[PDB]
Amino acid sequence: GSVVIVGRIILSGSGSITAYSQQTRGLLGCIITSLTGRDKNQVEGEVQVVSTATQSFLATCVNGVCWTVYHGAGSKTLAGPKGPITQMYTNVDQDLVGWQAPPGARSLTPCTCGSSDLYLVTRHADVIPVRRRGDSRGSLLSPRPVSYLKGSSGGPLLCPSGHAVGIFRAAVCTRGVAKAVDFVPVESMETTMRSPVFTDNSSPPAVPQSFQVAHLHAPTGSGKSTKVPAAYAAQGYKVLVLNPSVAATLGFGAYMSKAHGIDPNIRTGVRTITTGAPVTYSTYGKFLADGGCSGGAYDIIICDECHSTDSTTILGIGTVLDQAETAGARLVVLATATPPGSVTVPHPNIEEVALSNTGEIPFYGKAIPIEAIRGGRHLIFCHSKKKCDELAAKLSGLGINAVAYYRGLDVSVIPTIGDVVVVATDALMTGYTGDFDSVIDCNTCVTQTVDFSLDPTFTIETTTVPQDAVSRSQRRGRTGRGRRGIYRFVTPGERPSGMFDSSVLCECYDAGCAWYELTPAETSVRLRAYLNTPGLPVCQDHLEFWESVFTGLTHIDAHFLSQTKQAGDNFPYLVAYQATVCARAQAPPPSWDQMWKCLIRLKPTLHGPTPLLYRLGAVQNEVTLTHPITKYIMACMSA
Amino acid sequence: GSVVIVGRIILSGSGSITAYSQQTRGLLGCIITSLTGRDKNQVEGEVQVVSTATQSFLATCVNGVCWTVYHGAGSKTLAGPKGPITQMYTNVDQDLVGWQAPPGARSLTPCTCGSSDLYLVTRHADVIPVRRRGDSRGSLLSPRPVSYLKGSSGGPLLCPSGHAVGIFRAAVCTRGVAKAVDFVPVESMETTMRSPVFTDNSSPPAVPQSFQVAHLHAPTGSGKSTKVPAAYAAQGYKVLVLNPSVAATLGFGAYMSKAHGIDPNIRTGVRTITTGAPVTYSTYGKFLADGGCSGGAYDIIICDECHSTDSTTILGIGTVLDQAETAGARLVVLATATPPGSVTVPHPNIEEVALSNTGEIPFYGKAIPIEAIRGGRHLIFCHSKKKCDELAAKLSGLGINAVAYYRGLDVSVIPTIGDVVVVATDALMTGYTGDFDSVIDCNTCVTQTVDFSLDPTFTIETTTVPQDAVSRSQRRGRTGRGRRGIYRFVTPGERPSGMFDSSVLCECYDAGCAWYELTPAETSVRLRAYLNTPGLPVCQDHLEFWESVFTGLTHIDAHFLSQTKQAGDNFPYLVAYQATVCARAQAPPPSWDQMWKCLIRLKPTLHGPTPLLYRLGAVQNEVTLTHPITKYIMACMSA
Ligand SMILES: C=C[C@@H]1C[C@@]12NC(=O)[C@@H]1C[C@@H](OC(=O)N3Cc4cccc(F)c4C3)CN1C(=O)[C@@H](NC(=O)[C@@H]1CCCN(C)C1=O)CCCCCCCNc1ccc(F)cc1S(=O)(=O)NC2=O
Ligand SMILES: C=C[C@@H]1C[C@@]12NC(=O)[C@@H]1C[C@@H](OC(=O)N3Cc4cccc(F)c4C3)CN1C(=O)[C@@H](NC(=O)[C@@H]1CCCN(C)C1=O)CCCCCCCNc1ccc(F)cc1S(=O)(=O)NC2=O
Ligand SMILES: [Zn+2]
Ligand SMILES: [Zn+2]
Repeated sequence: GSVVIVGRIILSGSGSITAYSQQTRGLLGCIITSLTGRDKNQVEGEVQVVSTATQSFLATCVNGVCWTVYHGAGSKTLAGPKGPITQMYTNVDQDLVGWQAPPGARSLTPCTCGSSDLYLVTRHADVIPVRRRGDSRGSLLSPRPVSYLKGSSGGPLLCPSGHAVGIFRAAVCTRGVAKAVDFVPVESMETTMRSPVFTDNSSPPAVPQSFQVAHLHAPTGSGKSTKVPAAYAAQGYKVLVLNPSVAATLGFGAYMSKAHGIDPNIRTGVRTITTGAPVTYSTYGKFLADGGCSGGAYDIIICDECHSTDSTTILGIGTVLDQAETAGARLVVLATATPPGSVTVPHPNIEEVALSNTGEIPFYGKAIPIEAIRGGRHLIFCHSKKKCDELAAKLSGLGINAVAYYRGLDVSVIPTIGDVVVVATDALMTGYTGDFDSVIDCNTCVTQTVDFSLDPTFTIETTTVPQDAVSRSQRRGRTGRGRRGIYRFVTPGERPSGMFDSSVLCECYDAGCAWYELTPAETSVRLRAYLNTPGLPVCQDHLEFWESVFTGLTHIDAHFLSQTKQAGDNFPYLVAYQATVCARAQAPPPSWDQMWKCLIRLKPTLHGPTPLLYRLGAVQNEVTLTHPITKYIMACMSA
Repeated sequence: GSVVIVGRIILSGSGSITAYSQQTRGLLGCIITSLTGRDKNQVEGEVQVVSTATQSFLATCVNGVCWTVYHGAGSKTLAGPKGPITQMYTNVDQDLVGWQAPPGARSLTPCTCGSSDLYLVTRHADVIPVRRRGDSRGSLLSPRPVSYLKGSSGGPLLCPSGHAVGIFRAAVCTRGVAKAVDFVPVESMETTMRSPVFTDNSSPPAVPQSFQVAHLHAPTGSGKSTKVPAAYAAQGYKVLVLNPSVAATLGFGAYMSKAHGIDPNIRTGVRTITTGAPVTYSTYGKFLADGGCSGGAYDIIICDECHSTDSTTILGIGTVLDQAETAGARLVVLATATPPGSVTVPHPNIEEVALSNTGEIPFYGKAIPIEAIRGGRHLIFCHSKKKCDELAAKLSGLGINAVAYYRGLDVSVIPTIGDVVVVATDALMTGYTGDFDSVIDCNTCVTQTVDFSLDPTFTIETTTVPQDAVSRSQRRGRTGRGRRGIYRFVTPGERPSGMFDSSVLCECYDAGCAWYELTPAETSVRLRAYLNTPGLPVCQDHLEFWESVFTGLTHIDAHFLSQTKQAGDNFPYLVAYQATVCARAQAPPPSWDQMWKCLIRLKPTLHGPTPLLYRLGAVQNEVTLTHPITKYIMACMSA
């Protein structure tokens, strides 16, 4: 689907800065236009009201380029007269994207006066005075609730003369009140428009003399983890190769022994081998467990699957970026098949067939014909363990050799040879390396989001979301490996890649405390190195907030920490910490869900309201907001 | 737009109760079908997945009728083979709506076994066990979060034999956790299947021997406030006529004097006239101020505009319904042009013209041609005081004679003779009597909603919503009275009439305390009489909750109460009480917005966090959730 112009904000060309909205399309015209990518409507004005099916925001024409926010548009095309217009610019680090404006259309020009008295144009066509405080910051003269500014991103920041100062990107807000605005400066778009549109990162970089951070954007079939380290090693270099998966790590070592005749050093929690070879294959977790970089150990560190937004990868890459120069490394290679802002393109070996309602197996509102899976090795992706169980049971009833695989299950469940239908969650890609005849994708995943809810503090909620380009690629990538494959899907609608939630940062401080004997200040240092490095997945800088939160979570119960860590669920430090305050109060947990099992044995001795620190799921008990830790966490929000 | 079948939930006919979902339409087909009302698709199954543009829910086929919830479907038609199917049944009191099922619809049959082990079918095709506890209630064996059950209303409650027990209507929940389900019993559906096709009450009821509550559903201008009381008075009865508007109340005294030859008693806060006549015209407010019903004063009480969901009307009607029998009244007449579940029908002397983008005056994304309003008397409805000011200023710049009118302005602003463009909010409806050449409607209104947000307690937020059938009728009704009128609109979309928010109940307890020297217990009594009376607008029974809240708001500062009451804003009791808590704890208000003007004489003394009781707007200051009143309000939320 394309981004559709559904209206426009008309700015006054004389006197005071005033604006008015003019709708040009309704929901029907907007949906039709999104599907076709053809918009024959005359585009007028500098500020556009744009829409996707799920979202609405603004776009501004400055110097012939129609600009918007990456968070709203993603890598989507813009519906135009001749059909879909492809993005000319996509800068995930600045959250800015730009399409070539349909010829004739009016543009704003950059401001020359250097004024600090600014005017933000909203989707409501209101002109809000802003005082410039920095390069990308300006303070609202009168604070507005956050909800007032929703849908105004991509809107312009004007000077008194009506020229462009920047594009509205984010709201600087405390407890749901916006007091300042964050914007992309116009001079940044002027730099972008002056520079090369295409960049090359398909071939590995040559080893420089000074320390350097390089990007490697090559397909899974380029051997970023095999051919590339082998090649560097043949050149006589010390190489460390990091990956999120144990299975991937071991398998690449097993490949290098059989194929390239080198027996590498292997470092995983399960298996460690030390041969003294010039190549080491390690997981990010083992690398973090080991204490990260040790002096003069490696020349080149390859961070494979650097698009991965799991807390271990973020913390691992962050560690590499903070320590590598110091430990005498000359090159850091951020390698990935799917960099941020990626658009899934067809694969020559993979036939893609949309799932219809013609079939004997119900699957996500659609159907799977029994012929597509009867005989052969097939992988079906489900968003949850529940769905896996149901689907594998339905298939076993139909005489199909079906197996469910998810977190907490052994990889032996998957037969390595016979006819099989593997029904799995994303847990498969880090647990098993095998490939299949066909892949059936539900096109949905499960994500954790942080909500600064103030009931009393924050909430970490698990949500079902449409898959992004990375998810679609990793999943589809299970088939068509050096042979022909089939990929069947429920929907083609993908979400923008390269962005992650603040709850992922919270997981990094959690892991740092629970597993890596890292103080919140050490973790911040490591994540800062990741944040300040361009070309990696992006996130809101909540580093100081999370650091402050964890800094106060002192004197956790060691026994609860041990249990939560072993159970393997999300948040072992926060769960153990909430249990610690409960146990010490002889108070029951927020609920009796599996999350709070470490308290089951104490159940007959637990009474009263819960000293609630934060919300990690449903709270079925009465709560008390009087605990000093709750007051501490509340004080962290109001900074 | 029509309600569209977008999918189906397929139930097992053998063994254990299992279900699966099957989508039949995408967003495009759904939107097209909604517009046309034509659905040629085959209707397989008993449970349907239905959708409007804004909402999705379920519908179940029972005894040839396809049933759903009023809150979901309103009075909307269902898209069918021959075009839009009009509702056969609309019972707002039960929240049940029914259309005649198309061919192919296999209907479930009512349960005969009388089992208490029930099974709720969700939109996620999950079969949830429920234990029947009453006629319309059942408890969930394992509590589920509220968000899990959203979109499942109109879904069936099945017995172990797969028969229909009732349809899922509402969730019984505490702090966002659903612990029980409220359902329409299947027997109450056959009671609806009995209800008349016309239900005639277009004519006033004859006075009965015993006390009775009658409904009068007649058009505006049909003399429900004039001919009907005069007719009863001629028979020798004492008549009280109640209205929400002072302007209407005064107006009726002039018409009745000149036309029906009766100089009536007039009772308003502004003006009271006592002639000793057998007819009295009073506002609901004055009636409440007077102490309500006094013994043997009236024989007939007419509650005009009984569709009005303002706190005064609800409290006024409630007072009448609780006191009338006792005070010796023989008849209570609930009169309205727009009863709950009303659908706006064409008016014979009103030409309706959709606004386009062809015009010189911007108006809500559309445009007003200057010729439509230059000369003549016109009324333009805006959703806010802000929009009125802007529009009246834009028109005055174009040499038009424009005037803005809203709450807190004197009605003298409107010229009674002369070319004029009145730019007004719904405040006009109660302030001004008159008729216009044309009406231009923005089709949106402002409503207050209560959010049980737990940050720490509840929130009363102002929101913009699409207008309902009552709003559209009252607004359009300002033209076409005794002369050809024109009605111009932004959108045809109208939401369901006859339902109101729990914050309206909160306003009743507020008014009871602030103005009517009514204890929370007295208010509850009066509102219960309104709730338990069928045929009136419906609401969630939160009387005990609000009563308990206000009961704890003890020893308010009389001076703050006086100040808030005099300013004329929304919750004078809640504002004054929060100020009282601030002044006493010597802390600043939640913000320095006009809402907290009363605490200005204390601005230098008050410092620290705010002892926050509830949220009435934006909170810019630090908060403390330790105040005993906050803990009291929090304890009230638990049931
Ligand atoms: C309140 C109105 C704001 C203008 C607004 N923008 C946002 O929400 C953005 C989105 C999200 O930000 C991002 O994704 N990024 C990516 C990114 C990359 C580089 C630099 C950046 F600043 C950002 C910000 C959080 N936002 C923010 O502004 C957030 N604040 C911050 O990021 C701040 C800014 C200062 C630095 N730090 C640390 C922050 O936390 C406040 C979040 C308000 C909740 C609403 C989120 C829904 N937004 C949304 C989501 C999807 C869409 F397709 C369109 C929209 S929108 O509706 O079109 N967005 C907006 O209108
Ligand atoms: C969450 C699952 C629940 C089944 C569900 N139902 C509701 O939300 C209903 C809506 C609203 O209720 C009503 O409007 N009515 C109208 C009405 C008239 C007469 C008798 C009645 F019982 C009702 C109930 C509050 N609801 C409720 O259930 C609420 N609870 C109560 O009313 C309870 C029940 C017991 C008595 N008291 C006092 C209550 O407060 C819980 C509030 C949940 C937040 C709102 C969710 C969105 N609702 C919504 C709005 C518009 C739509 F078109 C469709 C939906 S939906 O998504 O289709 N709704 C549902 O699926
Ligand atoms: Zn300038
Ligand atoms: Zn039965």
